[PDB]
Parts: sequence; C-alpha cells; structure tokens
Amino acid sequence: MEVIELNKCTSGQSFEVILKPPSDPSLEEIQKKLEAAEERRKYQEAELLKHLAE
Amino acid sequence: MYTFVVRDENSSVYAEVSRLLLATGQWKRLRKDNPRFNLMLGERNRLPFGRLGHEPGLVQLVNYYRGADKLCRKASLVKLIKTSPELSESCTWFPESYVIYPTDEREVFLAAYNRRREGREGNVWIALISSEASELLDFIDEQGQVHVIQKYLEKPLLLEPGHRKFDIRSWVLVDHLYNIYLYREGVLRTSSEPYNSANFQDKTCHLTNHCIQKNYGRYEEGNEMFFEEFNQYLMDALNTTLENSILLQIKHIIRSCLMCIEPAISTKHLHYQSFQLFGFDFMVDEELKVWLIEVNGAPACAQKLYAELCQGIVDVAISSVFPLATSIFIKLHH
Amino acid sequence: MRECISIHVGQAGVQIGNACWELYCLEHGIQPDGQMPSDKTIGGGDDSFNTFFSETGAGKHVPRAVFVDLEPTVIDEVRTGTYRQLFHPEQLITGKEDAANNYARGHYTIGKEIIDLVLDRIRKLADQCTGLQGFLVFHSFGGGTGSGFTSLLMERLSVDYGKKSKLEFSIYPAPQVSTAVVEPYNSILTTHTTLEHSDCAFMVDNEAIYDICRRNLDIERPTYTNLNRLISQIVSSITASLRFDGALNVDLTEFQTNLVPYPRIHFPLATYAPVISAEKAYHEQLSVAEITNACFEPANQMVKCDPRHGKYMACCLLYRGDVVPKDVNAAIATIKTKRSIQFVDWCPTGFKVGINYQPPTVVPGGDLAKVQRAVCMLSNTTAIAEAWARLDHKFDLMYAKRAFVHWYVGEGMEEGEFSEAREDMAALEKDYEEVGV
Amino acid sequence: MREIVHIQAGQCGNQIGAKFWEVISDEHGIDPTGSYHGDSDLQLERINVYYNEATGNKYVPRAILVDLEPGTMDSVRSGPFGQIFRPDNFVFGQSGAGNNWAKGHYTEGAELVDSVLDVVRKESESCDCLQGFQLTHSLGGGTGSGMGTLLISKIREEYPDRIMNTFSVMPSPKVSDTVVEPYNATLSVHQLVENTDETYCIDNEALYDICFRTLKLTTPTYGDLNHLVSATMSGVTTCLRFPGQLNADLRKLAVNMVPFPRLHFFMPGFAPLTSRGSQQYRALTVPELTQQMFDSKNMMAACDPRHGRYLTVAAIFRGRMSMKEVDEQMLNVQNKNSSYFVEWIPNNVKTAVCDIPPRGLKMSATFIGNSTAIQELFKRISEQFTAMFRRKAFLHWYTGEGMDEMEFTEAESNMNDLVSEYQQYQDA
Ligand SMILES: Nc1nc2c(ncn2[C@@H]2O[C@H](COP(=O)(O)OP(=O)(O)OP(=O)(O)O)[C@@H](O)[C@H]2O)c(=O)[nH]1
Ligand SMILES: Nc1nc2c(ncn2[C@@H]2O[C@H](COP(=O)(O)OP(=O)(O)O)[C@@H](O)[C@H]2O)c(=O)[nH]1
Ligand SMILES: COc1ccc(N(C)c2cc(=O)oc3ccccc23)cc1N
Ligand SMILES: [Ca+2]
Ligand SMILES: [Mg+2]
Ligand SMILES: [Mg+2]
Repeated sequence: MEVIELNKCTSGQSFEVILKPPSDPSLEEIQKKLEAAEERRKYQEAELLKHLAE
Repeated sequence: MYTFVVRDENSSVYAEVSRLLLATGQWKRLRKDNPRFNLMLGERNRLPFGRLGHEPGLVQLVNYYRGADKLCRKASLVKLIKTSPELSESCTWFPESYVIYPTDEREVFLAAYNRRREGREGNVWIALISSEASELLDFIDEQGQVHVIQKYLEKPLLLEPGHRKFDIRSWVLVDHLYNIYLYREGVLRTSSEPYNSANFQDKTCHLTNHCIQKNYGRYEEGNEMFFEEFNQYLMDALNTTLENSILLQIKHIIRSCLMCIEPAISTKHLHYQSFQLFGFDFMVDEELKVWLIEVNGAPACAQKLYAELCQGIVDVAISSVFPLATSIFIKLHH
Repeated sequence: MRECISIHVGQAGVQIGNACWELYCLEHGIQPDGQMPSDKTIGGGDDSFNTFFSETGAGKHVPRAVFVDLEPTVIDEVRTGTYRQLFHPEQLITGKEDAANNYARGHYTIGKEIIDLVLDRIRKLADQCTGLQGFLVFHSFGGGTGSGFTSLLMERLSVDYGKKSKLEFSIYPAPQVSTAVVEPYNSILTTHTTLEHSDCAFMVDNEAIYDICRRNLDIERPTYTNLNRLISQIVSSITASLRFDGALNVDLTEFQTNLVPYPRIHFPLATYAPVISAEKAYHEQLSVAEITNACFEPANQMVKCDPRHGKYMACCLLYRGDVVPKDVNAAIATIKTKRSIQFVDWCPTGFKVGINYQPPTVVPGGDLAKVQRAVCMLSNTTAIAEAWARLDHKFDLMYAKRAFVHWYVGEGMEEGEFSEAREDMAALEKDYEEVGV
Repeated sequence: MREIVHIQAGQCGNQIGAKFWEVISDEHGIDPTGSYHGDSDLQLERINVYYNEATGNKYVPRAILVDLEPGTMDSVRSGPFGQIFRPDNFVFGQSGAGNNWAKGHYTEGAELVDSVLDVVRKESESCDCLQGFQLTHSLGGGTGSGMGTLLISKIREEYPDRIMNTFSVMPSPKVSDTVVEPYNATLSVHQLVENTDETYCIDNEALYDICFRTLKLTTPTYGDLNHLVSATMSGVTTCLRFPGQLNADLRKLAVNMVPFPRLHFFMPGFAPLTSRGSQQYRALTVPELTQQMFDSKNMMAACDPRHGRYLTVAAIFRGRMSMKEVDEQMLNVQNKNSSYFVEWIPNNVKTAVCDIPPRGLKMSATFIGNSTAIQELFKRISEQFTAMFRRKAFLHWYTGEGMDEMEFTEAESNMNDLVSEYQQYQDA
C-alpha cells in the first residue's frame, strides 16, 4: 500500500511500493594455473613423441 | 506408442495403472531414468518437478501436483485452514486444531483449553488420545517430532449393531485441467470394538484405520462397509440417504480444500501437466455432521475397487492427454 | 556520468551484441555511421547515453564495446555489416582457430595466448573513461570460447579493476538450438570459475526464447536472428536506466543492491511482456494490468521455472511506454490477491518500479509489433535454481562415465576441476534450498 | 581451422578418392580444368577447406595422390577430372606392394614415404590454419593399408596437434582379392585405433549387399561400390564444405562424436539409395528420408544397429525442405526408439541442414553413427584372422619382409580389446 521515493523527470518516473515489512586470486596464482596446464600439455605431447620414436 | 516411467515401487494404485497401460499395447514402459517419457508415475518424496517439461517433442504429464503436500501433511493442513480466507478459523467442518513443536501456538492452545475447563464441556483432545493437557505436552517433547493437537470428536455416529466407530474414505482425482472428480464408491473403515466414552486407555475401540484392527472382520469383510450398505442402513435406522445426510457435506469440503490451493498448484499455463489422486478422510458425528480428518496424497484403494478406480485413472487423467487408437466419477462443479 | 564497457565473447556474445547495439542506435537516434543529429554538444559530453557511447571531434558516437572471438567469421560479419563504421577496428578482436566447443581449450590453450591483447584493448577503452563503473559481459555458457575465454577474462578483470562492477548476460544451453553435446560440461565449468567474479548475472535459456518466438511470434523454426532481436529487447529494458535520465538502477552498484542481497545467489529471473507478432493484422493493445499480470506467467519468463514454489528476495518492474504509477499500484494490488507471491522472511514484500515514457523501439521490418506499453520484471527468486538442477543432472549423467572428459584433460585441465566445479554447483543448489523452503 | 589436406593411397584409395573429387567439384561448380562455373555463392564461401586459389582464378584442391604402383594413378590422370590435380602431388613408386601390409609399412613404403611427406609439408605451409588431414585407403591391400598407416604415424609425429580423419574400406570375402585381407586389415585397425581421431568404416560387405539386394545389380563392380562411397563421402563432409548454422570442422566433429578416444569408428549411412545412371523421379517425404537413413539397409558398415546402442549420431539433410518437419521427424526417431540411444549422453543426436542437394536428387539424408554395434565388423575380421593365424597360414609373405609373429599377436589383442570396450558401453 505505501508508496515511497517518488522521483519524476521529463523521461519518466520511479518509485517503490511496499506491501508488507520484513521479519580473489592474484595475477600470480592465475599465471601459475595457466602455466601448470601448458606443462601438462607439453608432457603429454613429449610422451607421444617418445612413443612415436620407439 | 506413448512412453512412461515408474518411480514408486510401493504404490498399489500405480502398479495396477501401469499394468493397465501395457495391456492396451499403446504404452511402452521405459527404464526408471530415461528422460524421454510422456508420463511419469513419480516417487513419493523429492520428485524432481524441475526436470519436467523441458523435452522437445514430448508432452509430459506427472501423477502428482507440486505443492499438494500443503493439504496432505497434518501440520501444514491446520496452517492452511487457519490462514486462508477461503476456509478461515471460522470454518465449520474442520475440528479445532493447534500446531505444537518439541523444541508454534502452545500458549494459544491451552487458552481455549480453559474454556473447556471453566464452562466445562468435553475436554478430550487427540495429538494419541488424552483428557489432560499436561500429559499431551509431555508426549510431544518425549518423541521429538512436530505434531498437531486436535479436538477429539466425543459424540461420533455409532453403527448398530455393535456400538461402533468409523471413518469415511473418499477418493478424489484432480486432472490436468483441474476438474475435480469424486469416485462414486467410498469406503467406511469401521471399528469392531464397541465405543467407550469413559476409557481412553484404549486403541482398537477408538482408532479406525484398517491396520490397528488386524473382534476383526465380524460384521463385514475386513472392517469395510461399502456405500450401498451404508445408505441402506441410513434409510432403515435414521430415515435418510447417504447423498443427503453426508455426501453433500463431503462434496462441499473436497471442493473447498481443492479450490483453495488451485492458484498455488494448477498446471494450466505450465510447461508440464499434473494430475493427482487424493484420499480424503471423514468423521461423522451423531447429528450427521461431517468433519474432515486428513487428506492423503498417496493413498491405497480398497481391494474390491482397485480395478474400477485404476481404469478411471487411465480414462480421465491419462487418455484425456494421450488418446488411444457410464462414468464412475461425480464431477464437482465450480 | 559514469561509463560502462560492454564485452561480447564468442559467437553468442557477439551476435547478441550486434543486436543490442543496433537497438541502442535506434533508441538514441544514432545512425550506422555514428552521427547523432540530436546531440548538441559536438565532440564530448556527459549525458546519460555517454555511459555507452564515446564521441570523436567529428561527432562520431562510438560504442564502449569490445568484441572478442577465437575464430574470425562471426566478427568478420560485424566488420563488413550495416554497423561497420560504428566500431573502431581495434575494438573487434579475433583469433584464427576457435575453442572447438571445449572450455579447456578456450580457457587454457587458446586463451593464454590472446588474453593480454584483449586486456590491452580493454585498457584502451578504460583510459578514455572519466569514472569507469565497470563491465557488461555477454557470452554463451555452452560454447568453448563463451565459457572458457569468458571465465579467464572475468578472473583477470577482477585483478586489474578490483573495484569495478561486472554484470553478465549469459545464454543457457537448450537442445533445440545447441551446437555441442558437451554444453553441460562447459556451463558447469564456466559457472564455477566465474561465480566469485560476477556481481549480477542475467541468464537467458534459449529454450524459453525459442518457445516465445514460436508461440507469440508464430515463427515455426526460430533462427538466431529471431532469438537475438527478442533478447536485445530484454537487455535494452535492463540497461535503459543506465542510458536514460532516471532515479532507479542508475549505476551498476545499484543492480546488486536492488537485486542481490546474497552475493552467490546473483541470478535474477527476467520476465518480459508483451511479445506480439508484427504480422498480427488485428491486435488489441494490452493495459498496464494485463502486461503486469503477464510477468507472473512462466511462459513469459527468460527461464522456464515456477516462482510459486520458491521465495522472492527482490523485484523490479521496468516499464516502457504509456504507464503511470497509479495504474501500476492498482495492477499490483489485484495481482497480489490472485497469485502466490511469497518473499523470504528477512526482505520487505515489495516492488521497485521504473518507468520510461518512450515505448519500446522495434527494429524496422523485424518480428515484433510496436506496442503502447511494455514491462520487464527482474525478480530474484529461488525458483531459478530449477535451471541449475536440470543442468547439474545432465552433467552427472555424462560425468559418471567420464564421457568426453579426455578432450578436456588433453588440453591440460585436471580431471579434479570437474568434480570441484560440480561441488560448487552442489553447494549453490543447496544455498537456494536453504533460502527458499 | 580452415584447410584440410586430403591424401589418397593405393588402388582403392585413389579410385574412391578420384570419385570424391569428381562429386564435390560438381557440387562447388568447379570444372575439370579448375574454373568455377556455378551460380550460387554458397558454392564458394568455404571452398578454401578443400580447393585452393591458384593462378588465373583457378582452384587446386589440396589433394596428394600416393601409390607404390603407377597403374591406378595413370588411370586417375586420364580419368574425367584428372587434369584438376596438381602434377607435383602425384607421388608414386614402381614396385607395388603385392597386397602385403609389411611391404607398404616396412619395406617398399618406407622407401617412398619421405617423398610423400615433402608434398604434405608443401601443402601445409600454404595453410592459414590447417585443421588436419583426411585419408582415403582400403585396409585389405598393401599400399593403402600398410603405407597408408605408416603415413598416418609419420603425419602424427610432425603434426601432433592436427586432426586425423580416414575413410577406411574394410575387406569382405564377398568382394575379395586375396586371402591375406584379414591380416592386412587387423594390422591396420591396430594403427587406426591409436593414430586417428575419426574413421569412417566403409564396409565392402555392406556396399555389395546394397548393390545386390537394394539396387538390384546382379553383378556389382567396384565402380558400383564406389558410387555409394562417393555419395556417402559427399554427404559426410557437407558441414565442412558449406556455410550453415554449425560452421563445422574436423575437431568439433571429433569432440562431439567421440566420448572415449579409442571409440572413433563411425557407421555412415545414406538415403535415398540410388544406382549409377538409373534414378527415380519421386522425391522422398521428410518422414521417408528419416526412416530410410536410420534403416540398417542404408548403412555402409554391415552391422545391425539394433545389436547395439548409439553413443552419438550426426545427421545431415540436404535439399529444400521444412526444417520444422526435420526436427519433428528426428525427435520422433529418438522418442520412438529411445532404448537404442545411450541415456547417459543427453541429446546425443544432432541434425544439420544444407539447401544445396547432391547431383540428381532433390532431397537427401546422410547418417554418421557412433554405434557400439560396430563391434560386429571387428569381430568378423577377428574371426577371419584367427582362422588363418592359428595355423600360421600365409605368414611367410610377412616374415619374409622382416616381421615377427608377435606383431600379429599384438594387433589381434588390441582389436579384441577394442571389441570388448564397445561391449562395455553397450551394457553400462
Ligand atoms: N541466443 C543465441 N544463442 C546462440 C547464438 N549463437 C550461439 N548460441 C548458443 O551458444 C551455444 C554455443 O556457443 P557459441 O557461443 O556458438 O560458441 P563460442 O563461444 O563461439 O565457442 P566455440 O565456437 O566453441 O569456440 C549454444 O547453446 C548456442 O545455441 C546466438 O546468436 N543467439
Ligand atoms: N570399395 C572399393 N574397394 C576396393 C577398390 N579397389 C580395391 N578394393 C578393395 O581393397 C582391397 C585391396 O586393396 P587395394 O587398394 O587394391 O590394394 P593397394 O593398392 O595395395 O592399397 C580389397 O579389400 C578390395 O576389395 C575400389 O575401387 N572400391
Ligand atoms: C552428437 O552431437 C554432435 C555431433 C556432431 C556435431 N558436429 C560438430 C558436426 C560436424 C560435422 O562435420 O558434421 C555434422 C553433421 C550433422 C550434425 C553435426 C555435425 C555436433 C554435435 N552436437
Ligand atoms: Ca555530446
Ligand atoms: Mg565460435
Ligand atoms: Mg588391388
């Protein structure tokens, strides 16, 4: 029922209507994870290349 | 070929329903967990309603209404009657009831208990049955569960011969369009022991359900009087019909309960559809007034009626949505 | 005035971006060449629209926008299309090979190699800003780039602009228009990694939009173009308060304050009405009561779910067109008596309302009819967790057999990240349960 | 990922390979001389995938033609589209491989392989972003099988981050040149399981049966077999060659089709099934296309799809038709036969549409299935292998080139491991 914070301008209006009351990783750690993943890729590749060498 | 899945194993009604669906040879049963079903016959608890109606090329239908537990739990029924304008505290056909915790309306309960003390009328309440409040409040805290205290019906209608208590079970089917269908066959679940006003150190004399009886089987097969006989009795003993004295009130209560929650549970504009079979339990007092005891969300039927009721479920809840290649229901109109 | 930078990542992010900026130009009267005849301060200014558009000495109005895709063909269409003159070439960033529908490829392999260049181009827009308030990020959950590159970008934006707000527009995957069988993997992976880094995220389920286009626009087989014109109407409703004079949702901070009291539960449900086909010969215009009532029908939501069986934490109504407060309040009073609207115990039961008198702009020759009034409701309801439940179940089905996991492991991702992402989702589903039942 | 390098090895490889280029050249409006003469712009948009712009507005499809004998490659050069191939891309020895996998892989082929890799390198160096490779070969001979799989191994060493795709023709006693085919095929499968990302199993048994039972050809030739192959090959590469919603490539095919790296052997299918020259005048309804593409009689690998489960399926519809009806029909197949699609890969069936029909049809459907029923193909080859191997029959052709028995034992066990891996997912 109660209407508060009525604001009006040329563009339109805004208001609030109440019906009832109540009641990060660093640049370092990122670079580590991205380089760790590259190292797993390089390793898996080196293991393939050694298998192909055999 | 319509498809269906079965996720409740303990369900006699739906075991029979699936059995009937297969017997048409137009319904395939799939594995428990195959998403590509037309019909779900769901589990009793934590049914995943959130996963229904997101399958392209499948109209999906479930045999439960999400939110219908509000009616079908002891505690939440009292809350629903008290707080809904449609029903109210003023409500004439539901016994005086209060919700009590073992950790709530304890203070408001025993305030009306003193109206039964001061202007002393019948002061016997069910929780299990006592005359004394302080013995009830101990029994709740000692078991550690949420339960309801309700005014116990001290002047029930008593069947002769036998001086016996009984409850009425009514089966109601609510389809996907929210048509309310009352199965024309009810059942009375009788006591076989004579009723005893001065003794609540009792069990079989006071409690009416088919299990806490198995004097058993004396007057009628397995404490089960059907509607033709109970009507005949009411004519012979009391000069009235079941229709007039009881069923008008039953139809009123059923319609009132289900219309009340219709906005909260209706699947009308929803991406999946629901039906549900309910079991309404009624008490009848000596002046032929009907009182609602409980609503059961997952009821079993009575042996004689399984065939007819389960066929009705297929015809009106299932085949209405999924057509295959007299009516046993009374439609409660609104 | 405080600037906002838009970031469009991957095919979905880019094509939705095209649609949104097309619409923004039409709304503000900015031409394809970037001229704005109504803008009397030539070469600068701090009007509300300047939040989204910078200005050159020649009076070219240029979006504060970066487009990034790991492959060139989608952004190449921006480069050569109707709006090619609008965007500076340096704002349009492409690799040569995509993430192949693989989060691990978008995040670890190909991402590691383009991230610094994207952040440098983002830095160039930030330096042009007097008071950058932060970021609007458009992407799919399901694409390898949309999922993989976005989550890395988000992590980095938190590092370089720790004080800035970040909002998401996120396309949730639907089998009717999906591109990949692994979209559920990509969705869970990106949601886990992005969760701490996003302040408010608007999810759009392609299933809801697809069905709205079929049902209300009578389009038999909606294309991305049909979907995106609709999405861009909803985004424009959401962002209008940043771009026009008003007193509601005027900065990015206000979105979190008004819509997100619990930081993890930051996914408001959008509901939009009315959607009316431009080919409908006879249409009876809908009233404030009818459009507002339609905000409570599942069929009009951006995600199909059922708010009657959850609780609300917040609710904004954003109207465009011939709408006055008194008709809003009368509509609300009636709706309250007919509908299950339940708020959480610790929040006021209420509505923040914003009205802009300009009716929605439609794309000339597009699918949407001009209407006299429209509304977008933003509600933080627990019911949206139904979407997480669906997605998590699909994830579990594949992951129990480790189907396709080798494609991710093969990119350097550890298998352990899958169960970590999935545990976080398990915790999120739990959070919604605590608040909502 | 844009450019594909195509390789064709040995007699079978070069004969299906030449047909593939004929068919797709026609579809893209390219003529025997490499001049474009089409009307639609869909024809040129992704022509870079196979064809390559040359001097004076010409097109040189990245294709390398390999054999240990000159015979078939002379036949390609004088065949209908023979002039289109880059002359330097003809790489041939003189001595042949005598239907012997050991000659192709270890002795005769080892001598020629470096010359092929030089041509491969030259083509890769022109590529903006090479997606990878497609190889056409049979598994029953010596050059396509032995030297083909040698090439694959060497290509993987030098380009380990590119996709390897094969069209691999499986031998059948019904259409058979020598008794040693099961040896050659088992040795080859061992290689394919390790070094390809995607392999189309083109079964000569199935092609024969389609020609005989369905197309009513009493005496199928290789040319009739190849008519089916080139149509399937055109079909399966549709989404690589034509712009659509998908913008598919070889890696995205692999990611979406292959849940476990070894299970990458696809059963392809085509509808409507047509013979050479003789073609019927009524187009199919979308329901009829959908029904026929999923029919076991339209599959190019002689396996019963009902004897297993589909892990994944890609379906391509070509021609002007209702996309709504395509979606409805495709959804209908799954919903009606749901038990044959694994329930633990949600939405494992994907459909794509292209407006441009293949030559001489208004409507077509192409099917790519990853089915566990493919195990029947490998079991068949395994039974034929063991029937000879248990008596070491015909082994001296291979030990004479320096191979040991152990190598046959290892290849057999790996192919039997592959079979039981399919059985695993068929039940789980
Ligand atoms: N609504 C909408 N969804 C889209 C559009 N384009 C793609 N999608 C959806 O986005 C998901 C696929 O991701 P894309 O954004 O295409 O992939 P990407 O981010 O470019 O990643 P890769 O191509 O895998 O590197 C699917 O769920 C699509 O249905 C679009 O224009 N509009
Ligand atoms: N489908 C098809 N199969 C062929 C063709 N030519 C040979 N084959 C089969 O290929 C196998 C023999 O290999 P082939 O390619 O002639 O030997 P290579 O030249 O040493 O590779 C046998 O299984 C033949 O049935 C052909 O043109 N088409
Ligand atoms: C099982 O889900 C899929 C299977 C394949 C694809 N893609 C990437 C295709 C690539 C291709 O080259 O050919 C196709 C033909 C038809 C449909 C898809 C493809 C995608 C998905 N989701
Ligand atoms: Ca200005
Ligand atoms: Mg992409
Ligand atoms: Mg030969």
